[PDB]
Amino acid sequence: MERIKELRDLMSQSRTREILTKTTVDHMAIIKKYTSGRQEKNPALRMKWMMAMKYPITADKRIMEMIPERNEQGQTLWSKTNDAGSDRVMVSPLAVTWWNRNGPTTSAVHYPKIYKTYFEKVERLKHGTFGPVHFRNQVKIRRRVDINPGHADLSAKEAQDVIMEVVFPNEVGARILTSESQLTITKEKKEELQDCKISPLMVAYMLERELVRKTRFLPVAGGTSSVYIEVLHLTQGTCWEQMYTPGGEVRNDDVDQSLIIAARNIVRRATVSADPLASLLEMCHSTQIGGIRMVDILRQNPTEEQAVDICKAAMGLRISSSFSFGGFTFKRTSGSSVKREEEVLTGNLQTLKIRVHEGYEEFTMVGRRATAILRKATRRLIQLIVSGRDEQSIAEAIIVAMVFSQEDCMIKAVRGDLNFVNRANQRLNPMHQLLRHFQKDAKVLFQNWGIEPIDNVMGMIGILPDMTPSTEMSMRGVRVSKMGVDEYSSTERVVVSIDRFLRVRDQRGNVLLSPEEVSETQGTEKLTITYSSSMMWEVNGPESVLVNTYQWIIRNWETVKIQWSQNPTMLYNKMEFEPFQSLVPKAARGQYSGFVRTLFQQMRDVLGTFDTVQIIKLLPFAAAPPKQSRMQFSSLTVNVRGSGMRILVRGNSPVFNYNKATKRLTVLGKDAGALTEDPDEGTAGVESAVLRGFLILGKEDRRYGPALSINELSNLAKGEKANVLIGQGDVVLVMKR
Amino acid sequence: GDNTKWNENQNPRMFLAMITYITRNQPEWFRNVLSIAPIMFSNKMARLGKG
Amino acid sequence: PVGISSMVEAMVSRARIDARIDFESGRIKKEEFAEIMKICSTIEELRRQ
Amino acid sequence: FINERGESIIVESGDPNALLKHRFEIIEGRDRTMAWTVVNSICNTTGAEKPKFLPALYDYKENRFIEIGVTRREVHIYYLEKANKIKSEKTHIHIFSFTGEEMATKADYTLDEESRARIKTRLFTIRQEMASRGLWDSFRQSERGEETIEERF
RNA sequence: AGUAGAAACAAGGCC
RNA sequence: GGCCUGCU
Repeated sequence: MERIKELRDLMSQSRTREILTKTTVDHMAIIKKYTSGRQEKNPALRMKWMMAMKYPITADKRIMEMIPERNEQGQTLWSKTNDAGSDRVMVSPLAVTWWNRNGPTTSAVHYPKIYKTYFEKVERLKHGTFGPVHFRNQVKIRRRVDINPGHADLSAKEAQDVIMEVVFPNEVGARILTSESQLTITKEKKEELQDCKISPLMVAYMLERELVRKTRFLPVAGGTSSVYIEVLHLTQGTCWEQMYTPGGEVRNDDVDQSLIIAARNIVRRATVSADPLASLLEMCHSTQIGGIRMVDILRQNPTEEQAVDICKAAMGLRISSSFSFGGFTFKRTSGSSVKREEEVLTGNLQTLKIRVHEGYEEFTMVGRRATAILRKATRRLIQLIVSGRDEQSIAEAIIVAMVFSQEDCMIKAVRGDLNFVNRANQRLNPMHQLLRHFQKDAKVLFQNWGIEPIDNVMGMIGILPDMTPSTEMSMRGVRVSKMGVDEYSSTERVVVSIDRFLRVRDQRGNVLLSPEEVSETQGTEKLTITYSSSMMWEVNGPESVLVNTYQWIIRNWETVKIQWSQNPTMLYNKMEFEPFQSLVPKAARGQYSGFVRTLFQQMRDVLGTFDTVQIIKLLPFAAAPPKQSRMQFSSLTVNVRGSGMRILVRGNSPVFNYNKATKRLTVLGKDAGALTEDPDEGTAGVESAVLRGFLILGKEDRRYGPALSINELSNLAKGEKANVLIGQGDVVLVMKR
Repeated sequence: GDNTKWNENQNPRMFLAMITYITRNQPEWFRNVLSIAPIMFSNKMARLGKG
Repeated sequence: PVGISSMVEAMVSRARIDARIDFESGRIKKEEFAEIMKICSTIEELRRQ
Repeated sequence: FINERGESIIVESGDPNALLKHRFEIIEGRDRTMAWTVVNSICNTTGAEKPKFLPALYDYKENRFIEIGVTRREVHIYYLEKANKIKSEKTHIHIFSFTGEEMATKADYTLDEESRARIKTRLFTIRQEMASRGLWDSFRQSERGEETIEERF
């Protein structure tokens, strides 16, 4: 209502009426930006020179009544002098800090919602886990990536339209949404903003920031997933590198993409390996992705891919079927077949023996960027339909089908040097060699296949040798189509054998996989590939001495757990913890020892407190002769590369982390044994083996005052509860004994 | 390498020739609105300065 | 903002439509509707001068 | 001018009242921005389906739009083009040719026949003036190119 | 004098 | 002396 009253008052005057009437809606932008003050050419100089003056800030007129003229001392906070070309009055930064320390309060509970992207970023960073740092050359290739972690797959204009419809329903204009996905996201947003008190402009800006997708050109090497590119400055260097696992939406898509690329790489490397089976097994057991081990995902996620299936079978777990050909996945759906072990000649007159199959049979081709369905007979193709995306995809599918047909029209087309021996001097599969030869270009296979008539049924399009559709005469048996997906996703995982050279086979005797099918494409992982291999323990690295020590105490846990309780002095003075002690610095051995022994002793004293991780962690430090002391520690240093790696008493670390899900212990990126569940594990929230003379009753409470620190706790006395901030910025309650 | 006196040699009439060759077989209005810029730059007067 | 209608005319049209829709289903009642409509009428009269 | 209930007084001239309650809300001749703003506002408040193209007027008692056109070509072709243009048409369509031929959808002419006669007289007088001038044939043969706009820089 | 370098500052406008 | 400016 007051809008029209203000409009009337404004138009009452002459100049205001003239500007109101003459100017049209289009000129509003020009009138808004109409200003005499030009932009700063050197903002830094002006800012440095302006803060020296009094009143270098401009604030709305409301300051006049919201903030006093002067603070307690008498320093002016605002001046009635007006700005150059506005009603804003001039104030000094004293005004800003006065507002911050005395200004009206408010409930900011909705602030995390409005800026949800930044708080989600902090959430990811807080829950992220680090690993060892590797010094090694980085091939910093430059490519385009996505910088928005949660882009909603919308163009800038489409995103603007969605924002305007969500926040400004009436101003949407002529635009009407079309895609059902847009409508779904619009409804999702509208439901959650049915009542929001913040200004519409802020909501619109937030939706624009968290919907529009952003792309920038960066020198990335490893990653490219929007979550990884966010922290690119922390996991990528000129010579150094680090493994980082963002603590966020471990989306199945990203995990499976990383798994697929890792499978491709491992298979490619195993192909050249002297003993591919053993090397593949050890490397699969000696690598992880995104902080999760390869075996866990492999046994968990079912994902169809030649390399992925190869890894699945290698472990001996349940293995898939539906044989593949030329990188495509074939599923028979009709008929029997028998090989014949026959002999023939080529067009280049080279003689060769092959195995041709019997019977009429239909097949369901599948692939990465194509799809097809085939019907054939003994040595003879019957029909072929294809569903590729691009024209070269259909060409690939067609040449693969022609090779699969084993027709003499293909045999009498082979021309040139096609030697069936590998780099390793291993005779190569004939089929893959033909299929690789016909992938440069299959011109001769096209002019030598044949021609037939067609009924012109369904209005189907004709075939193309070199992009020439022929709607009345065409290749024999071959058809043109474009389906959306193959017949159906197969339903059976089979058993198999493997030769030394990784030639997978089935129960009957047919061939199922081989190192020639591994597509070949060199993709980019989404999650960091923790390809632990050279990354090692030399002949005896910490991954050896240290990592191994923890492994020994894991394996002998059954008698250490009971020797730890009775006669423990004969466990500390043990011949297995001596290589470890050589790494602890000679000055802080006995201090650590007294600390840890007092920990374990008062952990034995009070009942209901037992954590196997603490005992497995702190024993190599109690080996040394005990020197007494009065202080306390948040970590324990061990010298690994003239560098002090700190092992945290309370909680996990990049050097020592026990996963609570898969129960594996992990030292330095190397597995060190599965850890077992003692039934006497006190699940009471109490931790008696973190502080020297103090327990940990639980989480913080605001009654006992602010958070004291580790090095200021001797002030307390008997029975004096208190709060302490320890660990990775975590406050807890403690109690003296 | 590096070109010397780059600005003092790009005659606007060459820009007009390029704009006319780019806009072959285009609506006359578009051709005119594109060609108007070099035509105005060919007759520019450079105001001297503060003095 | 796009459009070629003078600023006063756009403001008055928006006010009239807003009042209309509010009165049709909303808070605005007959008295306020009459007051706002007559204010808009006099604003238009002032414009036309 | 509608009233408390669904009826109108349809005065002749200069008969206002405190209960204005206008029966029609003109949409044509408001500018594209304002026209679309009002269309979206009324569609939101009522919850109807927004017409793809800009209508001419609106019906408040019945809550539907109305499209009105003037044609020099054959009336039936123009009417069917209007009908097929308005997808899933929930809006009444009305056509007024100069010669007097009239049409609509379902023949639901929700208007006083006196208004129809007045508009017919206005169109007939305009036709008389055009014929006296002699531009009527040019208007008849020039409607084809009116919809398209060519830049004339 | 001094800064500074192809032209300037070493205070300027108005009542 | 007073007002006004410290990229106009």
